[PDB]
Amino acid sequence: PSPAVVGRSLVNSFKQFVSHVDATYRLVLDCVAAVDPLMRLYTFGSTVVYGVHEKGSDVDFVVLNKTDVEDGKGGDAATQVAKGLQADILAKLARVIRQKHLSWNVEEVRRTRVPVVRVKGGGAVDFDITAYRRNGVRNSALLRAYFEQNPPCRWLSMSIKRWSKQTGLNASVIGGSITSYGFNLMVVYYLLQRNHLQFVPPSTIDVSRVEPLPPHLPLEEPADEGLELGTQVLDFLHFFLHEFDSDKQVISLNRPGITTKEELDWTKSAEDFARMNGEKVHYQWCIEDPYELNLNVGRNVTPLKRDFLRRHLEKARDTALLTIV
Ligand SMILES: Nc1ncnc2c1ncn2[C@@H]1O[C@H](COP(=O)(O)OP(=O)(O)OP(=O)(O)O)[C@@H](O)[C@H]1O
Ligand SMILES: [Mg+2]
Ligand SMILES: [Mg+2]
Repeated sequence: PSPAVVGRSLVNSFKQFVSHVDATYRLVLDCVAAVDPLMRLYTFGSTVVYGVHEKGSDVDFVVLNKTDVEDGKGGDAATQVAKGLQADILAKLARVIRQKHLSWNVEEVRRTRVPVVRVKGGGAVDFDITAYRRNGVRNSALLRAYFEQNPPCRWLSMSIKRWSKQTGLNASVIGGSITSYGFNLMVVYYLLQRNHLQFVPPSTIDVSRVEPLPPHLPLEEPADEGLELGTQVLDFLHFFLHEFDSDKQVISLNRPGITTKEELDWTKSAEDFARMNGEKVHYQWCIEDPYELNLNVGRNVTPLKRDFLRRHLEKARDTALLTIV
């Protein structure tokens, strides 16, 4: 199918979408304050990246102390005491949330690299809360700043996120390998490679200068019937099938141009040595996190999952991202 054909199907799939977070922010701050009236609440993830809250997305929150915010560019400790501190505050908050909302499922999730409290309330009211960490707010502000440069590119990212959840590529599905955040990094990397975006050094993002709850950023339908959308989608798929060399290169926002696996030591010798979360890291599909030290966002992409990804990338061309029936 042509770009126009693809663009039409896609604009056609979001028509229901085009036809809010304040109060949830406040409900959560009611809980945070009950634990500690000096603790701040910051928002991040898709709500922040896009400036729009999608149906079927959660909200990401983090609790910060005043001194965490003032150290606006500090890194996050990856130590066992940092994690102990985060668990301790989150336990307390979790207990307050259950008190104040008897009907919510409040899960203290301990599977993970970062301690998290996952709350499902029923009114499709879904959110993750973490503590004492800037990196989530910084990476979302970074991505936001990129999409603020070229607002219509959010439709490419939004199209790629939905497709990834529908094909089982997205980590939110059983067998999935790459988070939504991972996909965003890929979209922006691609856009940078094609000059649809101007490079932003990750170090220039300062948490002491971000909004706890950033303003909404209007999203308008593609007015060209989606020609540019459809063109961007096919080019994105071509790029990641035929241009990006997954054997030699890293999807990275830390520098403009090419980052190699060799300069990071993201090699077969490193996999033998390299563990994370208590399991193997893979370096088959490499996505450098712009803030965390030595973190491959594609660490779960085994050779099999890398196979699955390529196949779905190939297949997405003919079906316009699963939109042609
Ligand atoms: N693979 C990963 N490695 C490290 N950090 C991650 C990873 N995936 C997500 N995160 C963190 O979680 C935050 C939110 O990520 P998430 O995958 O939920 O993306 P999202 O854009 O909020 O999309 P969704 O609509 O799926 O919620 C990110 O800012 C990032 O800090
Ligand atoms: Mg999210
Ligand atoms: Mg998530």
